[PDB]
Amino acid sequence: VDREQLVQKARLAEQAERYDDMAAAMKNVTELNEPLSNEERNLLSVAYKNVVGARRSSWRVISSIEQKTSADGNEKKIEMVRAYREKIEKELEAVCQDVLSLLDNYLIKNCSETQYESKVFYLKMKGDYYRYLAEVATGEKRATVVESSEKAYSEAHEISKEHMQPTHPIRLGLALNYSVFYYEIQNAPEQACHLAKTAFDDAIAELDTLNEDSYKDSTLIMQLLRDNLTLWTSDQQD
Amino acid sequence: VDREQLVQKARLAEQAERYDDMAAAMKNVTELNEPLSNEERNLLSVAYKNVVGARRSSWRVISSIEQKTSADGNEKKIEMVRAYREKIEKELEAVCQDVLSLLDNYLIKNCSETQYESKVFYLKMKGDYYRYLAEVATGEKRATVVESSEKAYSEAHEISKEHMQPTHPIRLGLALNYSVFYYEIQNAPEQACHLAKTAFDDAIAELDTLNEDSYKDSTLIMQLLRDNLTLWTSDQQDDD
Amino acid sequence: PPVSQAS
Amino acid sequence: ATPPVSQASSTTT
Ligand SMILES: *[C@@H]1O[C@H](CO)[C@@H](O)[C@H](O)[C@H]1NC(C)=O
Ligand SMILES: *[C@@H]1O[C@H](CO)[C@@H](O)[C@H](O)[C@H]1NC(C)=O
Repeated sequence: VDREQLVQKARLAEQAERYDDMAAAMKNVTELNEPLSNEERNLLSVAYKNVVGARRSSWRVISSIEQKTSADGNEKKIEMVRAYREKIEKELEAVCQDVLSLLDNYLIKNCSETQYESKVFYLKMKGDYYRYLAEVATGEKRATVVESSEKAYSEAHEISKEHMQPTHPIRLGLALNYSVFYYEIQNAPEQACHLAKTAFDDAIAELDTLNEDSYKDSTLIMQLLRDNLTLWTSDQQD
Repeated sequence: VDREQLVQKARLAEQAERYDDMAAAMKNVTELNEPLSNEERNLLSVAYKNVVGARRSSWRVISSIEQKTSADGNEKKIEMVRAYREKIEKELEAVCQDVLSLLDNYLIKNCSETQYESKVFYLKMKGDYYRYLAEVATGEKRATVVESSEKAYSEAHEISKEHMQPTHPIRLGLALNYSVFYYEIQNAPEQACHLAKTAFDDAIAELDTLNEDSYKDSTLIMQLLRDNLTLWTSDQQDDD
Repeated sequence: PPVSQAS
Repeated sequence: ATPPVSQASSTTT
């Protein structure tokens, strides 16, 4: 059981665009119950993001095709489209539970109050994956995951405000995704636009507190905060 | 499940970019032992191309890594990289073996003597997947599959040249892939360029025979034939 | 879908 | 490694 052997595999799987093998490798590394480096934190996040991402992209396509052919009124066709949607839903749910378990029982738990950085990053993921569940959930089931996601994002923000500058990529990444949670899931556009702008402007205020490395990586996220504020505002006026 | 729902899953799986499910659906359709339609033939071919294709891409990424890292001189890494390459090879070889079975046991068999269009396609397909095996084989193993790839293309070439118009997309598509077999596997650029140029020249000669139902299909392949001849002739001048 | 980030 | 262009689509309609 060599760790660096497994990490090398996560890299090698990434190059070959085999994210199932990648996620598997990094899950195994996390299970060794030791902290993840900045790189290893990345390899884990990328792997599962790609694995779940493909399911989500697929789910949206199936959902769309269902919304259109439903009005067509072909019974047997709708049955199989809806069934196929359910198949992909369960795959998605299964992957999310896998990450959330890794977070709740290996990563977030074993983060001391000194590693505020990793604390927020994992806390962000926790919100992201509970949010993926909400995107496909219905009934009271949806209500449960929406709250679980909200509770994860909120806590991530509290720790971010207090210990991290607004220009930090992690905090920017959080504000980005957290804002999306309000618009897409909660349908609270103003609270979403508010959070996005507040996070954006707060970075402008302390724009001289930049480091050469995070000077590019952080600003990249800032444009994304603006791109969202562009599309969101344009829909309300209609 | 009804046969029509299978095909509908294939269409859906394609749109959702789930080619593993798409290939599985068309496999079922093939195993019902009825001839495939034109659309169905397209679904089968596209499904397994994407499946096997993902492996080919990965295998090339990994085999490439294997050449860059072999110089470093760390035996722990060289072993595991080689091991991962083997893993992908096994996957690729399994998919090919799966398609080739469908071809020999269901598709090429149920083709009568006046179904030239379907037989050329399946044979052209048979040659393609033995060639995929050749890309990852060595020694006597490579020799065996290459021989099989030749036999598949060669026969398809004869039937298409005799019963199909040069502008026919299936005939064109065969010349394209068959010419690739020459240049990449057999390493016979003269045989490649000749086969492609001719297939292209013959289509221009009888270009008036394009039927409206698939003129766009034939024109597309023709561009590919020329894009190949351009690419190939520029590689010979670097080696010289 | 609005744009997002994980890295 | 260097592949040329290929094709794999039977005419639908
Ligand atoms: C990308 O945006 C989608 C749309 O809301 C979101 O579900 C996803 O979490 C985002 N990506 C990351 C890594 O958060
Ligand atoms: C696509 O092109 C590659 C490389 O030229 C070839 O190996 C492959 O067989 C082609 N696709 C099909 C479906 O034949």
